[PDB]
Amino acid sequence: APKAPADGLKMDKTKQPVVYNHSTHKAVKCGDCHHPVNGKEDYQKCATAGCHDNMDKKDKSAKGYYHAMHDKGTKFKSCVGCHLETAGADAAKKKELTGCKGSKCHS
Ligand code: HEM
Ligand code: HEM
Ligand code: HEM
Ligand code: HEM
Repeated sequence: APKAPADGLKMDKTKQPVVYNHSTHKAVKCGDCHHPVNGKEDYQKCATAGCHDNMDKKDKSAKGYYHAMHDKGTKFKSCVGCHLETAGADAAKKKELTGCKGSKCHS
């Protein structure tokens, strides 16, 4: 089976890079993120060609990289989508986990 990589992974396809730590996400199944494609959980980098390789941040297709990290109502919960549920009504946690600046994702 695939193993989780080290913490401190930098996602840097964009000018707003974000650090991702697997160890704070163990309660999420691997395949909620590394989701099935053609019936098999896909562990490739998310922006692999043919995957979320569209770097236009307004795109909402299955190729839109920004969309896959930020939007709600997606087939798999996005970073922000899941964090909004986690924070609930707690405004401090909303800032920490979902804020567009000054959050744990974006400075
Ligand atoms: C569950 C224990 C789990 C595994 C296994 C796993 C593996 C994994 C690998 C091998 C990579 C590196 C991919 C590469 O070749 O560079 C990787 C990277 C990311 N992961 Fe992961 N991962 C597991 C769990 C989770 C969970 C639960 C999430 C979502 C909350 C998640 C997300 C990511 C992200 C984002 C990356 C970086 C990918 C990129 O920038 O393209 N993983 N993981
Ligand atoms: C990398 C860890 C990674 C993330 C993160 C990710 C997210 C993601 C979301 C949030 C969706 C739903 C979007 C919606 O509008 O419903 C989604 C959908 C698909 N993805 Fe993805 N995805 C990651 C990785 C990969 C990889 C490595 C590929 C290409 C092999 C890929 C492709 C797709 C496709 C196709 C979809 C649509 C799937 C379907 O509708 O069943 N993703 N992804
Ligand atoms: C998507 C790639 C994604 C990112 C980026 C992300 C980041 C992130 C940070 C920076 C934290 C704070 C802890 C740390 O520094 O590692 C954090 C915490 C939680 N997350 Fe997350 N997260 C991403 C994706 C997801 C997804 C898809 C879910 C749920 C399905 C999820 C959940 C959580 C939870 C729960 C935490 C802990 C909350 C707390 O208050 O610290 N994340 N994430
Ligand atoms: C708040 C809703 C919010 C906004 C707005 C926002 C913006 C943003 C931009 C402009 C980028 C770069 C897009 C581009 O292609 O130029 C970007 C990138 C990432 N973000 Fe973000 N972001 C907002 C909030 C959050 C939060 C709270 C997280 C983490 C849960 C998060 C995550 C990400 C990720 C991952 C990326 C991609 C990093 C990379 O590969 O460079 N965003 N965001």
